[PDB]
Amino acid sequence: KMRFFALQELSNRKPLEITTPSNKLSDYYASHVFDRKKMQEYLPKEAYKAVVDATEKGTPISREMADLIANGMKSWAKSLNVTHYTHWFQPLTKHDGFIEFGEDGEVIERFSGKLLTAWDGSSPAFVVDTTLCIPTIFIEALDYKTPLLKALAAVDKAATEVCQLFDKNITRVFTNLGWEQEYFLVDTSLYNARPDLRLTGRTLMGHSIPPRVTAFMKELEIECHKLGIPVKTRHNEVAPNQFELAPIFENCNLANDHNQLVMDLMKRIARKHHFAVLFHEKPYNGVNGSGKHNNWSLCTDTGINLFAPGKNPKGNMLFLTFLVNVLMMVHKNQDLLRASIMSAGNSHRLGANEAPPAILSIFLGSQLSATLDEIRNRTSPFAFTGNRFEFRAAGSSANCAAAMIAINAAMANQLNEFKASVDKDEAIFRILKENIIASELIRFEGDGYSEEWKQEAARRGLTNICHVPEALMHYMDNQSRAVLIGERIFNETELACRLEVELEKYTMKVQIESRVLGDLAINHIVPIAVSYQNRLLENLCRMKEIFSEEEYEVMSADRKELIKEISHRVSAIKVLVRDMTEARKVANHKENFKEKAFAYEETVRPYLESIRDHIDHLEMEIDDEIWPLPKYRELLFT
Amino acid sequence: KMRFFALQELSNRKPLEITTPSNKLSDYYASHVFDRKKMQEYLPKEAYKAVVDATEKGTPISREMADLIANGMKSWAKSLNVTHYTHWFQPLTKHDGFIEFGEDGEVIERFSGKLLTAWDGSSPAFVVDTTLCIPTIFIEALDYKTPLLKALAAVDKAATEVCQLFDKNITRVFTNLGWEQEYFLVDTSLYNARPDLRLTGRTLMGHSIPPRVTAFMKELEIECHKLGIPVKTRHNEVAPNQFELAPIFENCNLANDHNQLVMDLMKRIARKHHFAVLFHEKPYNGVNGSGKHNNWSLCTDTGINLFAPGKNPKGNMLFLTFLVNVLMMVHKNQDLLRASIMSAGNSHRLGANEAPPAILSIFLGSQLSATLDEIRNRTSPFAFTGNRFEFRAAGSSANCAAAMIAINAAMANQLNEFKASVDKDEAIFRILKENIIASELIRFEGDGYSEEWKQEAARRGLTNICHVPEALMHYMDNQSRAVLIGERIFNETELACRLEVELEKYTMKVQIESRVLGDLAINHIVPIAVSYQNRLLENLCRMKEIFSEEEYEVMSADRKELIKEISHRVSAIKVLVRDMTEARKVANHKENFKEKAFAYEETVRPYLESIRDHIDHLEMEIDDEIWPLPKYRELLFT
Amino acid sequence: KHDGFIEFGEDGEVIERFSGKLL
Ligand SMILES: Nc1ncnc2c1ncn2[C@@H]1O[C@H](COP(=O)(O)OP(=O)(O)O)[C@@H](O)[C@H]1O
Ligand SMILES: Nc1ncnc2c1ncn2[C@@H]1O[C@H](COP(=O)(O)OP(=O)(O)O)[C@@H](O)[C@H]1O
Ligand SMILES: C[S@](=O)(CC[C@H](N)C(=O)O)=NP(=O)(O)O
Ligand SMILES: C[S@](=O)(CC[C@H](N)C(=O)O)=NP(=O)(O)O
Ligand SMILES: [Cl-]
Ligand SMILES: [Cl-]
Ligand SMILES: [Cl-]
Ligand SMILES: [Cl-]
Ligand SMILES: [Mg+2]
Ligand SMILES: [Mg+2]
Ligand SMILES: [Mg+2]
Ligand SMILES: [Mg+2]
Repeated sequence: KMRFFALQELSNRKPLEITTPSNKLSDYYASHVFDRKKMQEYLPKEAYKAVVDATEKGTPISREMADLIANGMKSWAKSLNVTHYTHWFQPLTKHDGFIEFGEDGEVIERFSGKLLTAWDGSSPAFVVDTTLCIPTIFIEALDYKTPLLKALAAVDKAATEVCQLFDKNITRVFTNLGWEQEYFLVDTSLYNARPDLRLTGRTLMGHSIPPRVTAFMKELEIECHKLGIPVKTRHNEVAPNQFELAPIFENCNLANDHNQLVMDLMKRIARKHHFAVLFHEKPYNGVNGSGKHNNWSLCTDTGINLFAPGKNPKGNMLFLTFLVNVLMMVHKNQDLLRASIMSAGNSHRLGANEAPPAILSIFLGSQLSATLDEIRNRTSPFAFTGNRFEFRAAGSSANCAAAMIAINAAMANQLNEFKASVDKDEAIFRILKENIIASELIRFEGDGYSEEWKQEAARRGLTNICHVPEALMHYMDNQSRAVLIGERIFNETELACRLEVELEKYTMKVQIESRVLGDLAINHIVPIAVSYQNRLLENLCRMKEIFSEEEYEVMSADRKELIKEISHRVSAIKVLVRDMTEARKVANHKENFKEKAFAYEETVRPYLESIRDHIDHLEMEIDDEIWPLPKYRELLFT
Repeated sequence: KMRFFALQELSNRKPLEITTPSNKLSDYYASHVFDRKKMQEYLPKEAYKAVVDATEKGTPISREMADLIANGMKSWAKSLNVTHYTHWFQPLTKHDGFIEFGEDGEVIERFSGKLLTAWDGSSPAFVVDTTLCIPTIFIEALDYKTPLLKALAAVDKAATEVCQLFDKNITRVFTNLGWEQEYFLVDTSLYNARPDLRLTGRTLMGHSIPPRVTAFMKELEIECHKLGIPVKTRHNEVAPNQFELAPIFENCNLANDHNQLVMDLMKRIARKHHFAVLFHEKPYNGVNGSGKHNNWSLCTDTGINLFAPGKNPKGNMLFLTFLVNVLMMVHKNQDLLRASIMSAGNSHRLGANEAPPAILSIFLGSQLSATLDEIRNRTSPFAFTGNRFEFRAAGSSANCAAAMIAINAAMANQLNEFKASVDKDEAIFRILKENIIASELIRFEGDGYSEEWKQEAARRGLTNICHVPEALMHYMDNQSRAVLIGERIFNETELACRLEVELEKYTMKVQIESRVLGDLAINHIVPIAVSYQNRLLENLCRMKEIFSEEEYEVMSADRKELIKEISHRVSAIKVLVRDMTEARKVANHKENFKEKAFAYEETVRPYLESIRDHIDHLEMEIDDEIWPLPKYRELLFT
Repeated sequence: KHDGFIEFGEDGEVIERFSGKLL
């Protein structure tokens, strides 16, 4: 009765009108970001030279140079009528006017440099609907930025040093991250009419470019550009109502920050367009999941993709050195990566419709492949896609950082290692070949889902872990620690948290899913089943008493059966839920977060599918006239 | 429930207001297309002379000359405010902004010549709502263009040569294709509240120029002219809510590309006018299906319809020549054509309401006919219509290319063939005389739907095939091969694949139909049926105790029987669906696509009608007040 | 049946024309 108010609701939905600032991008791209182009303008001759010396790998920022900046910074934002400032920061999961009483007692607006939990001098401040946002690092380390920043640092020092063995120059090596954002959209109305979709982000049940949308994108993009994020492409995915959008790569940290922000933008904007953006990795069951690829590469300060072969690759010894290296890292750090992308949501995705199974294994592709013996296809975790590697394992909701923090530090180590080792001008070839032979195992090239590879790799010793809890545990696994704590990225106490808070999440997520599905079953689904069952009963009940037993026996036949069928399901559900409620109960009591997790993945998680199977069947039986929830057919097209 | 929210929805539907750019067509026609008229304008004195030499049969395009073009192209696209570019291409049944980071750190908009999967230097790029499109191919050939092109290439040379025997000149011979698009419209509102239709594109069940619409064509037409499709006509068809719309013949390729987009252009504009364009060959059962005619003809650079008789058809030996020739092609390549237009949907179409049966046979009509012995009514696949032939067989949803690929390549062959023979200045008459008597069997002129012919052909050896699977298989039969794989059109594998993906489709389509129907029945129809039945029962039940068994006997009668009638049907259905679901189950399991096809055609496909038959009766019985779906009577009028 | 006057001229450019041949 509300589901329909939804269908009828969207019968008419004039797609919003947009605009487009000027016809020249250059006119507004970055319009809303206090970037150099503008610090040079608004900041004092000196203060500016300082933001640079600081961002020029050097720093630090004087409490003096701060106010120097901060003041200039505001002056800019005022040009946008911003009236509040805030420390923007993504934690492992506040607006202030400038208002201030002056000496003379009169009120004034002021932004003290004393307000930079520490601003990431690296990422420019940006403005969103009257609010200056200062990217900062939450402080162990309760955020994501810090861990990354460090991870990225290590990678640099490391790769730079190892770069020395060639072109003596090369002061430093940067990390470029090009991400690809996938998602689904649902008309808000329909969405609300589906409680499991709200609250869980994914349908917990259910039997398996439009103008409206275009306009959504029309805006999103503009707003992104203004925000500095360089959105390059946008197209719709394999599944219904699924779409992607990717920008041009950017020094990892920024890239990430940017993506993070984009998700924000998308949500705010979507709502405005009477849509709901679904970022879960598996919104609808039985249809392409959503993923977030991470195209990784390492540009050196003197130039050089450092991952780009190009003409006679056997000659480009530098490249060879790095490629083979990556190989070792991906290989030597399987579990670590698979952990940086595992999540209650992603679990539902990887290992399926175009989603890499939890089995890391690089793809070099014939050409470069055989070439490695001398010493582009998806369906696989890592993949050399040409002058860069693409890491598909990542979920679509995850914060890139995680995946990067791992991959990068992991690489950092593997490098600093290759270096020490290759220290016994012609040695390289020794270690290089030593490593190629060493990796081998890790390299693959075919149907990554094929039952072929399922064992074909298990044989090589390549681990395969589906269970989130387990898969996660490996954060504390010695090898990982060697990389994480090794490279001074985390200290015991920290890594400890990380792993917990991570398990913590999973546990809750799995819980809510359960909680919801339980209530929805008992409160929404069942009550209907009954209602319909009555329809059926009232039928026989009368029929039976109007036809000769003979007639009634043959006419009621099937009907009578279905009633049984229904009564069966209902009861079944009634139980499963109870039992599940119990499971959760006990589970919730395991005196140890670490166990609590397993408890769920172990005994609770299972019911989710159990309960469903029934509901779904019921959906097929009951009258479409009724049936509380919007049906997939509608969530996907109607 | 919704079926009414529909009738009510369209009680008030103001037909949109259009405009009309200027009053001088010449003003806005081909406005959004980067045609030479404009290349000359935007392109450098030489870079232009290059795109011309390219499309002057010559080519190729320099990576340099590309960028040269590529840039002028943008300079233009901007005057229209385009901001994205994409590769427009029709694969076997994608949006980048110009954004670019400059050397000097600042952002620019750039369109590298490096972006021309290979552009069809031929068909001009066109702009559509801020998005520039570049017709391209899909390189094995995973598209339709490539083939067609190759196919057309052959026909050119192959015909230029034979042409040589006469007027020594004649550099080449072009192919003109004048299509004719048919369709149906349904008020979106009704549509949506009719699953089968949305999803299957055609009603799976159901018992058997308004302002709103004019406004549609009003806009549809303008947008075409702005785009270069020279739409010349638009009138409504034989059935309700059906309408044609045809352009002025253009070189087969361009002709095609145009149509192929007009399909898009329509679907877009359509929604905008609360309509849904139904391109399926047979939306509604029992009323003219939609078709797409292909008016073929060959012009030789030095003029000449080459299919144009004119005063004294004996003098025109060239014509006579070609005529006879085509006559052979249509005869010698029967099954090849039939397969180039066979499709799950079209199956429900041809061989009926003005649609040619699966029995290829030409039509010359008295005049040219008897006079062809000296050595226009529809109801017929091919039909010489005067200075051109008309290929009625084609479905209204197909990609003209398919039919052309055959037609042309076939002709190309049968032409080159003639040239062989006629190699022994007067000989031609020998060969021509041969083919004439040789074709014979293929000419016809009467009621093609006639039984006197449905058999009168079988005698002549004229093949007749309905079952898509079968009819398709012939793509592989050696004759076809001789022409297709023969003329460098497809290579052994390719053609093999084409037949695969083709069969693939058929199977998918048939499944989704079965899928749906199954649900709509059990799920939507049945439940109502019961509801009504109760009304009937509650009637008898009560009256059975207020009247003398005598009276009750006489009054129950009918009622009682209908109750039976209904109970019969609903049960009947419950089964067929079951049985059907099972059939599919199996079919689905045959290990080969080729098998799966015949599987459906043979045991799943058959059910669609069985199940239906009942539902439709039930429709007639149940109370109009109820009945979930919009009635045909409503879908075709009000 | 509705027909625009649309028609391709010799020069290839499009023009609108109504031929007496239509009466
Ligand atoms: N040198 C590079 N370094 C990092 N990322 C890159 C580099 N070159 C390209 N990329 C990224 O490759 C990604 C390609 O995205 P997309 O085309 O949508 O998916 P696929 O790469 O699977 O086609 C983009 O994010 C692009 O920025
Ligand atoms: N010389 C020609 N070459 C190709 N197509 C042509 C030629 N002459 C006419 N046509 C096409 O004949 C078609 C006639 O369409 P129409 O009148 O709607 O259907 P019918 O041909 O069934 O009357 C138009 O598409 C026209 O362009
Ligand atoms: C077609 S795909 O590989 C599909 C990816 C899949 N949806 C996933 O979740 O990884 N997307 P992309 O075009 O970014 O490669
Ligand atoms: C009415 S009709 O012949 C179409 C007849 C039938 N609906 C068909 O699809 O061939 N249109 P046209 O103007 O092309 O002759
Ligand atoms: Cl509830
Ligand atoms: Cl709980
Ligand atoms: Cl349904
Ligand atoms: Cl199935
Ligand atoms: Mg994508
Ligand atoms: Mg990708
Ligand atoms: Mg027509
Ligand atoms: Mg016709």
